[PDB]
Amino acid sequence: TSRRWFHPNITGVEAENLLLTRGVDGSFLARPSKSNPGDFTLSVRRNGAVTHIKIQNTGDYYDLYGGEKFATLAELVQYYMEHHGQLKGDVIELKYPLNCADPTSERWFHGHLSGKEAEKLLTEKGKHGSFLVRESQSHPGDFVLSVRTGDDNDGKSKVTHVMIRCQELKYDVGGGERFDSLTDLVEHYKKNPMVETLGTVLQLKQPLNTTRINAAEIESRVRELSKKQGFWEEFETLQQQECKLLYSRKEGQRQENKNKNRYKNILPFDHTRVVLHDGDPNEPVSDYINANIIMPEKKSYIATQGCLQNTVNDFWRMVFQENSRVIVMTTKEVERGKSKCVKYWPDEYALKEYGVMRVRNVKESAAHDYTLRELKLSKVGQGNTERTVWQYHFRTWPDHGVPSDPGGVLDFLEEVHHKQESIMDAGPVVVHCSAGIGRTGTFIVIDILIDIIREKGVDCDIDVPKTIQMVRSQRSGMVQTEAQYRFIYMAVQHYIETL
Ligand SMILES: Nc1nccc(Sc2cnc(N3CCC4(CC3)Cc3ccccc3[C@H]4N)nn2)c1Cl
Repeated sequence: TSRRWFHPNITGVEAENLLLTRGVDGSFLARPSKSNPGDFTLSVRRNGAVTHIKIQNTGDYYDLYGGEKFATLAELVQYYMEHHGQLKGDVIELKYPLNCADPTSERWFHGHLSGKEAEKLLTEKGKHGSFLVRESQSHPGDFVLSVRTGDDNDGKSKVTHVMIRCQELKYDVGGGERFDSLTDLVEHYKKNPMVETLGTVLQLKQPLNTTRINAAEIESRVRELSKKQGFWEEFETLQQQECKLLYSRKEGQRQENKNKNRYKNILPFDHTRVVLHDGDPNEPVSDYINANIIMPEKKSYIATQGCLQNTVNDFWRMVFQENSRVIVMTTKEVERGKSKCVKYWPDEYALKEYGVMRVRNVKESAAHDYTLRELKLSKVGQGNTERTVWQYHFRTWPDHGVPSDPGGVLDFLEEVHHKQESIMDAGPVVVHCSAGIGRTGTFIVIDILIDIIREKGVDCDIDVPKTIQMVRSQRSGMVQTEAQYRFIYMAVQHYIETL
């Protein structure tokens, strides 16, 4: 429910002193790493001392040093808080989250925002119950809560401002309880709304949205985010909302399915996973594959992992069952000496049987950025089930970070979109990388946003963090890093500029 153990604006020394003076043995927090930008550090207190554990994310997963790989920091913390002797050669316990007081990553916090700008934003894009917290422009250290109430400009709605005083490190609205953080204050008055005289209830229903913008304003917004809502503040605000997406992944945790996962803790949500049917009645569990349906709001997607040698047959069962006609692979088979995906397709002009499924590689066409493989997929023993599956194998995604220019990705996705659109009643587009959350989520999110612009031009609303959060509700940790977050903005900006 909460993610208060993540401190966005703290240093290693500040983490140590915070755990030593305000924590106990078993207390812990997470924080960004300043020695390795883009990475993170888990700081845990033990025996009166603090240990720092490195968590690196190059774009595919959160790699805890000496631990396991996870899709989100919340799923990481959730894993070790219920599994006692996993984290370590001495064993380490995650017992008490040390809660952050910084309101930086809260959706309703907007920092240095004037009272007139707050009224303007709430006027133009706010609804009944839309609220925000801003710094007081007159009293430094104080804050203002601005809420919109009314019926959903004729005076039927209004904007009310509530002063938040900071008195001896505590916050209050002029009376009642005093809170140790703006988060506790906001949470309290969401549960117990303020009622002014004459009966108006100041309902804190939803934060003010400042990320949804018109498509033509993307270039301006990217310029604002590149130099106090920046890229980091917006991304980390979205990251805080990952704690609402801790849905069960019990099917992927079953004993019969552990070896079907490339990474044992990066698993599909039960409620969106692709369930395979008509499996072998002798195999006890034959319905599982590490893959999720991704629906926008239009095409749909299957986000999945790179095949293992023992999941190739299930991969083709999935492609056949879901009537998929296009596969997007955004990784080499080997990258930096590490195996990311086994070769699940035949050589050119060759024919292979993968279990009950038969695949012919009809022709390969090589572009600079990608290779296209025209495959015929059919069930063995049934010559009436054949259908063409077009595999688009993106080859030039860099080993480190994201592409410096999105033109290769955009031309790639444009070709994939038109191939899919030209096939009547085609199923979802299969997208995969290694773990199937990082590059895969980035490609899918860009494709979703570009499809909106392709049909609506510049006169359409797009909301990058809202789209990512909606996609993240269907597969764990879709879009992994801030570099990918920035790349999505730049690809959308580049696509608009070439309209
Ligand atoms: N469903 C859904 N829909 C839309 C968005 C989201 S996340 C999200 C992402 N970004 C934002 N803002 C608003 C809050 C700020 C970042 C910009 C603005 C600001 C200014 C100064 C200092 C810090 C901050 C951040 N606190 N809100 N929600 C989600 Cl989860």
